[PDB]
Amino acid sequence: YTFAKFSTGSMLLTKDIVGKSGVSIKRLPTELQRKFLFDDVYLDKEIEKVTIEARKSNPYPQISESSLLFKDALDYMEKTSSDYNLWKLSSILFDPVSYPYKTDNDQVKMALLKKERHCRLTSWIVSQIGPEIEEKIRNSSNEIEQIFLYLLLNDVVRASKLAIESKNGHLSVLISYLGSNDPRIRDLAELQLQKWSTGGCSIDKNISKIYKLLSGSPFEGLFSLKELESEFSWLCLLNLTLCYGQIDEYSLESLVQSHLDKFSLPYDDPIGVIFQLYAANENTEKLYKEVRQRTNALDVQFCWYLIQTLRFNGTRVFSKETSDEATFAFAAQLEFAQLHGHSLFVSCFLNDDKAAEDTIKRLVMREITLLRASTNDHILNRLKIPSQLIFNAQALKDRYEGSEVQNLLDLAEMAIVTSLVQNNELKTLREILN
Amino acid sequence: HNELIHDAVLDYYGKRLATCSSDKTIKIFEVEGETHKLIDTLTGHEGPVWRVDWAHPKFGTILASCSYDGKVLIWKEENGRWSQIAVHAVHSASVNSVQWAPHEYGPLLLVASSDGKVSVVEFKENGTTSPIIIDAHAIGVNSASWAPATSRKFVTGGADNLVKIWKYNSDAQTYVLESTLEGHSDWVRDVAWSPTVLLRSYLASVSQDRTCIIWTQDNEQGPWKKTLLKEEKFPDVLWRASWSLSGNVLALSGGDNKVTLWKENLEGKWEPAG
Repeated sequence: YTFAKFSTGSMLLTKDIVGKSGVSIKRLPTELQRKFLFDDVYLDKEIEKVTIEARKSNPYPQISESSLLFKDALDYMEKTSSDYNLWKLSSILFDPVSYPYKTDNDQVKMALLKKERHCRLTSWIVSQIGPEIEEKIRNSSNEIEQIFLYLLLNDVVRASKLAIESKNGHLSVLISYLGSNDPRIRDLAELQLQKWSTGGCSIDKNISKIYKLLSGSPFEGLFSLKELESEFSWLCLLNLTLCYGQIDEYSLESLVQSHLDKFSLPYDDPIGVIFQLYAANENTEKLYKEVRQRTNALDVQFCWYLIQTLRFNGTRVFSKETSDEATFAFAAQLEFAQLHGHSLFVSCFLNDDKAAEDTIKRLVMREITLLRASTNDHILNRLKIPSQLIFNAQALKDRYEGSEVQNLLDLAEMAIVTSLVQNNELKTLREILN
Repeated sequence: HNELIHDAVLDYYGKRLATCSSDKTIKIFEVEGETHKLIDTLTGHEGPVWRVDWAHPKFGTILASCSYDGKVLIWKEENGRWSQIAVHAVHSASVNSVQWAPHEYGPLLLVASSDGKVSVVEFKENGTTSPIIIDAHAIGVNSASWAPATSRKFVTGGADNLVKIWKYNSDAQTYVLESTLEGHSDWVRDVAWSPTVLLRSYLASVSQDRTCIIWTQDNEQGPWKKTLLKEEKFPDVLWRASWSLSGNVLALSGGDNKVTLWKENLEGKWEPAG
């Protein structure tokens, strides 16, 4: 025989004949695996980024403004960890860029913002693929192949230089075009490729690859680099689409989408997932839902943070219900971690006023004691926790531990009972009159 | 010496634990992480105390326990000294479950005994009991859990393998049965209503036939939906089944010496977690 039920403070008691009581106070294993969450400083600075307004259907707090960015978390993670990569890439694709210099008109601004974002994304991809390719260059025995690999690191200049040095001069000149999107050069390169691929007794295997890069459609094609699928990180090839590929004509999103349309990514890979959500634009949510049922690469916290950023930055659109779903899930994980202040903060991003009310109330009353320690706990109860709820909860804690000003703000008769001096009586009378 | 405690309960704020064993005594502890200091022992039953259960602190410190002696005993701490203030034994057999209502209902209690009965004991103005009982199950009732709500209801698990959902009615003044559900081949050991005020309602019904059916009702209308948690019998008979407040996690106490945990995923089906 065994017994076990869930605690008020959601944790589990079970038969245990090894203790003293005949039960075990088990700290429920928290799925929430992300260090900086247990440190209260993060939470304080995170509340500093929010504007809380009371609801239009009750007095309970819910978020009106958020300035949270994928960017912000990066200080609390190791620049070496894969997590940091996820959050960084997510910042690059989703956090708004600012362009400090004034611009003649605003469509211009938009264009600059696109170039900036593109440049950062592609510098980052080059950061990732870096060692892979450098290894490959280490082992090559052929110069033209090396030139190609340098193009794989988006280094036009060293390709041009090696070309020059290995006496491949014309190619060298041609190379200098990579990253200007000159459609003339594009159609010319493609033309040269068709002429070769119709007779062309023999063309060097890597020169054709380079021409294919100049064509602007390196997989999308008829001399296709798609087979390199088996020799390179998917990210490496995506770099090729993003750098050459047809930058100007496409939006970053539809370009990335173009690439993804040519190659399935591994279901489990999360940096993959982020690119897919980025490219999915018109139906991010749709994809997000799809991503949910397929993999766990995106954790509860991340999914909530993502949804919230995109929501509060106009970046993207999510159902009230999906945003609330995410929010519930994360708030719950947090409460399982005895992180009540933090779960409380998260609970406010609920859209459904009824649910927010219940969740918040329930938790505050159940856990008032812990939520009234430091100033980092004060700002907490100065989220906009309703005066009523706070004192009410506090009234309950007094009846159970065996107050009066709170009551002044049946039960009253019992309080009078407990009181059974003249000045106190007079004050009570005045309060009653009021 | 405490080789077999049958039930333990935690208070609203979790400072005071109350275990109850077979030697009839109910021990109260002041918990503090590793160190639960024994503060009390309570002897007033004529058989193994099956279950204990604190009430909402809105009603001071009250604890209704039910034991094999067919009697429900209400206790209360008084200036640091415990005292059996009331008792309710209108049941002709071993009383199994005892669970308080949501504190919005008053101080209601839910007793469920082997004489196929389940009572709802109000405590009036004189603090005296106001029993309004109903017949619940044929061959006996193993458990009965309350439902929260904002039209009150509860569930009962039977010895005829039924799982019943009762509702209050001002016309009847006694809880009128509104829906029964069939899915087990042996004594329905425990039944649990989930405290999730979310889109739907969830019921985890553990049983002797080593199954755990989950009755998910869409809403106030469309009837329940049968879902055998997993479709293989557990290595041994299952006993207890509890929901989590924050999250809708399910804890299952099988007679196989671990407690499993099951969470709902976006398939709607349930997956282990731990």
